[PDB]
Amino acid sequence: VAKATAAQRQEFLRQLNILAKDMYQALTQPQDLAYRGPEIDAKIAALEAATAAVKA
Amino acid sequence: VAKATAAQRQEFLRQLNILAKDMYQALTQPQDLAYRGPEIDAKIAALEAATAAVKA
Amino acid sequence: NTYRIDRLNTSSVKGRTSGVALEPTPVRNDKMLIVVDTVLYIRNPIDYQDDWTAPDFLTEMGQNNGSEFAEVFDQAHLIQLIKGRSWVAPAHLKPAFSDGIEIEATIDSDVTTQAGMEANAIAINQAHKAGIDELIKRKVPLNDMITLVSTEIYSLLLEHPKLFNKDWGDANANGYKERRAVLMNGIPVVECTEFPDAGTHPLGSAYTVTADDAKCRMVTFSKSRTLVTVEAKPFTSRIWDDEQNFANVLDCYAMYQVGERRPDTAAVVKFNEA
Amino acid sequence: DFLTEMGQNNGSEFAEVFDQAHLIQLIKGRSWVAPAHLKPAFSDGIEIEATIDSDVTTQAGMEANAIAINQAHKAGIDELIKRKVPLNDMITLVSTEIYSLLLEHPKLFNKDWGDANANGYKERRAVLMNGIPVVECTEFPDAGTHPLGSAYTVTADDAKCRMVTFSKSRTLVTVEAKPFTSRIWDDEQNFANVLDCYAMYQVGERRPDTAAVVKFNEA
Amino acid sequence: DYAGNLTRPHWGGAASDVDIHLEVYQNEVDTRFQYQAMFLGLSSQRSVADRS
Repeated sequence: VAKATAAQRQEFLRQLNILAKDMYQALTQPQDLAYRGPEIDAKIAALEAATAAVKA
Repeated sequence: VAKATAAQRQEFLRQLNILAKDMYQALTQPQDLAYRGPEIDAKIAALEAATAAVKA
Repeated sequence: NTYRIDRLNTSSVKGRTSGVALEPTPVRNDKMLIVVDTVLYIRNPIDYQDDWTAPDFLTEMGQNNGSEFAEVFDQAHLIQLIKGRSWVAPAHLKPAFSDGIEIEATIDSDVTTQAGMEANAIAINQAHKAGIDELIKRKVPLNDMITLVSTEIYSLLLEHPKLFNKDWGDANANGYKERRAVLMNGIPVVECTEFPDAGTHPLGSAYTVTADDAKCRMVTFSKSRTLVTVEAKPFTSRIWDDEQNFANVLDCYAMYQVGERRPDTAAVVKFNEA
Repeated sequence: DFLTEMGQNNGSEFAEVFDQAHLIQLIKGRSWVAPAHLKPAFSDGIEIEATIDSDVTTQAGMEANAIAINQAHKAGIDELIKRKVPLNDMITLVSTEIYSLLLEHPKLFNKDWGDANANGYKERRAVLMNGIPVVECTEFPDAGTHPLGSAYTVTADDAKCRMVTFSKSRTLVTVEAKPFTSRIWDDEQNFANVLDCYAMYQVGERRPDTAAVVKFNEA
Repeated sequence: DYAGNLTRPHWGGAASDVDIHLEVYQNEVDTRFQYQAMFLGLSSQRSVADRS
């Protein structure tokens, strides 16, 4: 987590913030997840990649 | 992210928001990553588990 | 791109007897936030063809644009109300915030052309009553409540043997059969002609009405603590010359977003045919 | 700080506990058996079983449910009258679902059978049912446990009862050793502020034979 | 349209799309709907108080 490069850390921060705000908007202030859920499901891959990069 | 249970969408939002705030306030308003880094590295396992549960 | 409202949970009552400690209990809390993301627009160019066509056709277009924007406003509010019937409250604040409310009723639609046309009104009244029962179980005050009904539901309701009858107490409640249903189950009703069809809505991709959401033709919600509208750009109109395309263009754009505070204060009825 | 909201929550929860305690006491006393050496003067508890088809859609089913509720209440009242109980201080408590199912009565909420209950069907509001006032309460217990003691734990059968017809002066007594008081105190040693609210009381059922309890056995 | 790269003020990140917008908060807390006890005139009150 600390041996990662600056770019990897910044990418992790970006994905974390994006999905935090997006999923939070999905949960509170009800947005129908049958049409928002697919949209957030697309952004899960970027978070998975960033987390995998920072884990190594 | 729409077929998962409510208790699964939560505890995913929770980890996303926690690691979005923590590493944001680590990278900005700088904190020594040699000591805060291992701290955040411990919180990544829960985030990975929550993301894996949601993706299924 | 954000308007925030906080939320708070309740406590729990315990019991000690003579010398046992008092186990502390946490109280949970969280926030809610609505964000504005989409701007509506109407663009209307005229290719300098007003020089030949004497009529302006510019004061009627403004009225048409105002009417369409009001239509979309009301339809977006109704869509938000009916799409929140499946919202599940988080467990960490569950005892105070309940889930959404959906009540199912079977309507024969136009397939009934007999005394069975009175069976639809009874079912409609029963569904509304069940929604009110849920609301009262949630201890929600009913002073500010309101009911909205589609035109067809209004008409089907009008043929009710027990609700438009002066025997059952029509001293000031539903005093005429001539299309003036006013209050039933104790709260006012308003015939709304803006319930969404099965298609999509311009306000976003999270607004498109499903097949099931089109069946929902009745809502029941508090006028003061159910819906919140968040404004970024008020509805503005503009006309500006376009030299390069050699035309005059009339614009009308508005930017807002509707969110539900206390989604557990709305009762939505789905009429799943027969 | 949101301490005022916490205080409001605490007061409301204590009120709910109070009401649930009394209701649980009545529901459990529905099956009271008078002592053998007091049988001629004290009768056993009153339990009336009814059947309601809650998932019915036809009008005749709704009429049947309302008539079943009214007939069960009338049977409870009549069997109370058999025991010579005075009737001038009696109240009835019906849950939200029973209150709703009751409103479809064909002989109660209309002016052809006299005044009273006027606008009952158009306002969802009943007043008197068999000569006694009717009050809708939302705090009938579910099948959980009550904080007032393990003796108040509600069974599945107890949770089925949804109508009580008792007396305001000769059926329940509520002894009381400390009123609901609240305080907030600063904890010097534990480095925190603590909000407290506590009340000591107990509800006892005196003359459990003056109440009628109706258990609706679904369908 | 003609600008897929823009200057969004309160959108952080390397290629925007971070939504670091401020949150407008007006001191509003939704807690629950209150209840009041009614079993006051529906029971008999005896106060053992400070004796037994």
